[PDB]
Amino acid sequence: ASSTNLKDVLAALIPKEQARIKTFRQQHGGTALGQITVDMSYGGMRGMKGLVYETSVLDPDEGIRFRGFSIPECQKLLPKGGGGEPLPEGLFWLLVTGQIPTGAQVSWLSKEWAKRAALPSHVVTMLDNFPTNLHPMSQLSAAITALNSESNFARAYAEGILRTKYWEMVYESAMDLIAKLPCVAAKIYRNLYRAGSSIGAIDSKLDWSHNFTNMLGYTDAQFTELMRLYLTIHSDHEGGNVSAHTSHLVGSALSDPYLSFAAAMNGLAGPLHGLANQEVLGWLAQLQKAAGADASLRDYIWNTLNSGRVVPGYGHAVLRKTDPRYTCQREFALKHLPGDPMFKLVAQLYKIVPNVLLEQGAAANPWPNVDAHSGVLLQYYGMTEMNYYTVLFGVSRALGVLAQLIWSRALGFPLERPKSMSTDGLIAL
Amino acid sequence: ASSTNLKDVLAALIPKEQARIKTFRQQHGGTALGQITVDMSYGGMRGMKGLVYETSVLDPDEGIRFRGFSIPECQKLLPKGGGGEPLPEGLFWLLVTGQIPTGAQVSWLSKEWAKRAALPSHVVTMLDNFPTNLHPMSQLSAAITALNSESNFARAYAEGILRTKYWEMVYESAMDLIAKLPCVAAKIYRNLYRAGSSIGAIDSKLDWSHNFTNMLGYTDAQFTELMRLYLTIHSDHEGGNVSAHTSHLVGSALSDPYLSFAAAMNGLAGPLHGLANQEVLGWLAQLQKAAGADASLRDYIWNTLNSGRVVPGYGHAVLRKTDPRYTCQREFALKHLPGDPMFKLVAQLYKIVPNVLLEQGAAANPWPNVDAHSGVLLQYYGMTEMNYYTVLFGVSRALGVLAQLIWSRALGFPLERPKSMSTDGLIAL
Ligand SMILES: CC(=O)SCCNC(=O)CCNC(=O)[C@H](O)C(C)(C)COP(=O)(O)OP(=O)(O)OC[C@H]1O[C@@H](n2cnc3c(N)ncnc32)[C@H](O)[C@@H]1OP(=O)(O)O
Ligand SMILES: CC(=O)SCCNC(=O)CCNC(=O)[C@H](O)C(C)(C)COP(=O)(O)OP(=O)(O)OC[C@H]1O[C@@H](n2cnc3c(N)ncnc32)[C@H](O)[C@@H]1OP(=O)(O)O
Repeated sequence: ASSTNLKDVLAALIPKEQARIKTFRQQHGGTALGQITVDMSYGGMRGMKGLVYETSVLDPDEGIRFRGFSIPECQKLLPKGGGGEPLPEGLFWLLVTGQIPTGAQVSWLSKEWAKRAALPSHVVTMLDNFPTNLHPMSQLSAAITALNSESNFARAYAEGILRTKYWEMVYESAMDLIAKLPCVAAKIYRNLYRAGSSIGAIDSKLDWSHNFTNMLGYTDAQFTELMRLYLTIHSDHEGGNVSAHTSHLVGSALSDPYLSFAAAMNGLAGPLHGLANQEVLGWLAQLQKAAGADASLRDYIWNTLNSGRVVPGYGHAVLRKTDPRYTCQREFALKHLPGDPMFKLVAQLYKIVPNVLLEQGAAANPWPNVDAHSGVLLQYYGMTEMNYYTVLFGVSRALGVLAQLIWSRALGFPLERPKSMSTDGLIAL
Repeated sequence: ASSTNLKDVLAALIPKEQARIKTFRQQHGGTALGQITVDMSYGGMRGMKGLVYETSVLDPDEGIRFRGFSIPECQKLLPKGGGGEPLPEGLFWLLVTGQIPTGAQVSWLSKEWAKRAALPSHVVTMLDNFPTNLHPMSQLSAAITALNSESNFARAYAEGILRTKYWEMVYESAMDLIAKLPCVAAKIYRNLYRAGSSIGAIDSKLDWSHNFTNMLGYTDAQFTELMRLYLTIHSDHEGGNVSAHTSHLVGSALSDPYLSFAAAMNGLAGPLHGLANQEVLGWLAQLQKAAGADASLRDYIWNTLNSGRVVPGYGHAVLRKTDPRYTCQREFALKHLPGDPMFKLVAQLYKIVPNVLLEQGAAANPWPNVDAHSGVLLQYYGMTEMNYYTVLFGVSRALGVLAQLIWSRALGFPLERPKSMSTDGLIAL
């Protein structure tokens, strides 16, 4: 008997994994997986094997994997809306469960997220009184923090539930959070860019991305497709990246999923992180201001470098080859907006940047990352408010970090609390 | 020529440290400082030497140090208001500079923080519309995120400043943040607990703590003294603790100090972290509800344990002996409120808990931590709104994390981006 329920699947999954991790540790907990050096400690744990994070694994040369599923693999394996791009819903299922969902599973996440999407009065209020000079990443983060009012986990905790059932409330809270997110994000959008307009209602018959673009105001059918891809690809990028790591660190203290997501957004908003999204367009926007020669384009790049600034959208702490996310993006444009002048510029830069970056001899990875390509795509569709882009990143990212947050609590991961040292102390060591 | 300026001192300090860290790394960057195991990775980096953090170092047996200054040492060495407890101002100087400040230095931080204390309209607004069921840690965090509007660093960055001058804007932003904090915190207090009342003005002639209690509404002279100690002791606790680590992680992406502090607060609000503050009182509050026998008190404790809950305010990821912060607290009460029934209970528990905790054989550290003693002190003074306590922790903590945030940027610390692994991956490794 019975129809679909992610929670039921998970309940089945948890105890097996549980057991599986126990014996492994029983046999290998003492095994040395690495060493730490002085440079690593000074260098942002660069290279340091530090976390267990299950939803995705990033390969230095190959790029991100979802099970072991590459982007291209997802591209073909996940269910599409009807109609060529994978549903972030399916991705989510994939992340949570390790398995490739059926259309019928997928339809359920949609329905579920459609059902959950409700904004509370205090929140709408705050969003409506916000200043327009308040950054949208700021706006997003305060709204989600403020949503914690609603936390099913924070309530359950207050009540004194047994630690074993943590995962259960975390899941409810994750699903509600995912559900609401597009409402919060579109509300911000509308407030700032479409004053006097309203987000409208969620149509339980749409996929989450389509509901999103509707609330955002986009009618173009290809844009919905872009949105579907975008939100899928930005999903997750293993645990060591600032955003995901932040959620993980904050969640380990047993701060509810709302608060953990919010902190994460605070990290996504740094220029070295998600904000690169935005920094790229603005850099391209300056660029054009000041159809150019490769040589001038080169002068332009040197000038940033000499200025002690970074070239946005190039480089990676872990990747060492061109991001497949980038490649993915490029292939979308090559299909859909191959003559876009902005597209063309971005293509052009790919020819130049890495080279200039090799010339300088400082970046360990001279290739482009996801951020280098994402704005170009949005602009083309009419979404030209660049200070907004990172919100979109913010929304996708929820899918991965929340998916993981649930396993962490499920596996009983403890407080993230490493040891620090001072220079004096280290020097003496 | 000239009078006092922390920024001038720092400018002198930065380049020396700079040079000092370069050679050390030149010689020892490759030196192995440790290994990582499977258990550490599964165990929240427990035991993992992972960060360089300069302002404070925590000793497993001795407890926290400020240079190398113990709490007792600070107690005697830092300037007092007239009149026995150290000024958090002095502490701050100490943290930033490595040196013990003069009264005249100290008076400057006071003046400076008095000058900087201004709240912006959008922020007051939001605070005033907040729901009363919105947790005060929630309220605090959204307000600080929302303050980012004002970021001098975020502006400078936008503008394209050279990376070398980062520290400079970070400092301005840190000082403004410290300045405003008590305004934000007292505004929350007043809104929730003293409806229709107003925080009043900052008197440039007071120390920061005294200004705080004024805005909070406390007249008792001993309470001001408590506040001074409290805010000093909660200052900083090396870099690996959830809050400080969070600020460090988020700041490494170049998210401004406002956003980094805010995320930190999201971590301070977890039950395993700062919220223990609050959880302790509520646990003592339940306790009393249900002058008791040691034996009943023991039954009570077992019942939590059997229930899969934690005993709040006991245990530590790093300490292995009774927190000196706790001892510090106890000695204050023994001077000032030795007959308090709540005080007496807390004294009583010290006799019992650790023992029950040794009995159970799970906590690695059976001794009490800072959180076990702090609420008792506040209650006595009339501050009995427990869901508020963590805000107070929040305020102190700014002193340490911000002090460090400035050195990080000053030393050019890179993006915090460790490597993660999945179980499968690790298993295969
Ligand atoms: C969503 C995401 O976050 S993907 C990345 C988004 N961010 C960006 O696009 C920002 C631009 N890129 C960068 O700043 C970096 O490449 C990062 C942060 C992504 C990686 O940082 P790290 O792992 O420390 O990089 P790396 O090891 O290559 O650093 C070596 C040196 O090259 C510099 N370098 C690296 N990337 C760049 C870049 N894009 N432009 C200029 N210099 C760079 C580093 O800043 C550093 O300079 P330093 O020695 O004075 O400190
Ligand atoms: C401001 C500050 O954060 S100071 C600490 C504030 N927090 C608290 O007071 C919360 C209560 N204490 C705790 O939960 C813990 O002692 C912590 C989080 C502070 C340390 O966590 P860890 O370093 O992983 O602790 P430890 O290594 O002792 O854990 C061993 C086991 O003992 C348990 N244990 C530790 N402390 C406690 C406690 N106070 N009550 C009951 N059980 C405890 C751990 O939860 C764990 O149980 P598990 O094996 O089912 O996961």
